[PDB]
Order: sequence, then structure tokens, then C-alpha cells
Amino acid sequence: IVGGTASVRGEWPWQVTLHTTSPTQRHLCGGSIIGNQWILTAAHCFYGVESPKILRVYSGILNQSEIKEDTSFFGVQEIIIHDQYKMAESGYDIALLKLETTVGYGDSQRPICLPSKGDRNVIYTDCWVTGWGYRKLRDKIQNTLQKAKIPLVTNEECQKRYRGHKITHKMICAGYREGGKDACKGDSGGPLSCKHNEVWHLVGITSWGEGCAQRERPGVYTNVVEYVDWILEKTQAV
Ligand SMILES: COC(=O)Nc1ccc2c(c1)NC(=O)[C@H](C)CCC[C@H](N1CCC(c3c(F)ccc(Cl)c3F)=CC1=O)c1cc-2ccn1
Repeated sequence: IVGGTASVRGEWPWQVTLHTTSPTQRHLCGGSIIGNQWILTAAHCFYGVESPKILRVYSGILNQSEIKEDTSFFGVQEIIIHDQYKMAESGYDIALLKLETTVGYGDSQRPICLPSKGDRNVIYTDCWVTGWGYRKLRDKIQNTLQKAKIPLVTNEECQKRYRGHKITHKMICAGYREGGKDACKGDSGGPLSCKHNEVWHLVGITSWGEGCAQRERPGVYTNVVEYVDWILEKTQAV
């Protein structure tokens, strides 16, 4: 996260850190708890991931230093990537991780509500992007989970900012015209969480942008409300 500040423990209890153990263990991407065996994240996170066996999901983490060999984690049973996904810039950048065991909810780890299909017309004015990503173009994964408040940008304005791309209604953009605050490397797959009527909703999934926090280059997020039926199809299968 560029231009953010340290989060307080328990502030974003749906936020997870997804680690890979191959070739060595490291943070790969962010993700959000949406159900007791389900993590919602970005499809592009899994480029070259040949098996869910190399993955570890850590919940209730503020600092990456809380993670050692003896730290508990959730194994991944299945990686579900949207069938239309080709690359982040073309959309459908969404994936589900089915966990091997159930998450016990508490004050350190609990799910975030998905947006309502009836709330496609609501205007979110209190949106935040979180993660352990870079704070600048050439940096490293941060120890402390960072947060930054960012305004949503209309599809029309985001399209003007990305001349050679097609910004679809399955994408949602966020950023300041002057830049300064944005997601960066290591934040992808994490949430864009918006508070509406005292309830937090998972509005976006950190997906891509041209560089980080540049003037007139908003962050591009998977527009979660457009995938609510896809999520339910995969998580509520008979
Ligand atoms: C010590 O352990 C490490 O060092 N780990 C480490 C280090 C670096 C990386 C990664 C892990 N993970 C990856 O490689 C995976 C496979 C994801 C690949 C894409 C990812 N991006 C690109 C787009 C993006 C973005 C933006 F820039 C602006 C705005 C918005 Cl909305 C965005 F979504 C954010 C972002 O996280 C990214 C992560 C890394 C390296 C390069 N890119």
C-alpha cells in the first residue's frame, strides 16, 4: 500500500495473507474471508501455482513476524479460478480458495459481507484498501498490515485514464486524480472494503494498475457485486 498507515490489530478481521511454500515460504497475495471455509482473492495470484498443496492461509494476522513454523494456518483443498479469466487487465480476476478446515470466527477473524445486488446503485464514500504490499515501486513486503482510504472513480472517468484498455462494468476503479494512495505489489487479491450503514462490504478485489499511486492512474479492482451469483454458485453448490 502506497501512502497508507499501519492498521490496528482486529481492524480488518476478514483480511488474510496467502503464502506459498515453493521454493521457499513467502507472502504471495491478500484475500478476504467470505465464509467459514472460503477465501475470495484474485485469479492472477495463481500464475504458475500448479497445486493447492503449496498454499497456506493465515488469518488473524497484523504483522508478518507473527508467522513462524509453529504458527497455525489453513490448508487449501481447492483453487477455483473463474472460467473466463485470461489475465487481470481483461477482467474475471477472481478466485475462491476452499479451505481444508473451517475458520472459527472471533474478534480476530470473521467474514466480510458481500455487496447486495440491490446495492448496485448505492454510492460508497468510505472505502479502504489494505495489505502487506510495497509502499513504493521498488520495495519489499511490509511487516505491518497497511491501510489507505481511497475514493471510488466512475467507469467513464477510469476509461479516460486507461486509453488502450477496455474498462468494463465488471471492474471498479479507485484513486485520487493527483495520485499518492493506492495498492502496490503484494496487495493484489486483498479487499477494497467499503462501510455503508455501519456495515463493511467487500466492494472490490485488488487487481491491477499502471504502476502504483501515479497521478491519473487509479487502481483497477474486480467489481465484486457483478460476481455475487458466481460466488454463490461455487460456495452454495448442492
Ligand atoms: C517476501 O515475499 C515477497 O517478496 N513476496 C512478493 C513480492 C512481490 C509480489 C508478490 C509477492 N506476488 C506476486 O508476484 C503475485 C504472483 C501477484 C502478481 C501481481 C502483483 N500486483 C500487481 C498489480 C497491483 C496493483 C497496482 F500496482 C496498483 C493498483 C492496483 Cl488495484 C493493483 F492491483 C498490485 C499487485 O500486488 C505483484 C506482486 C508481486 C510482484 C509484482 N506484482
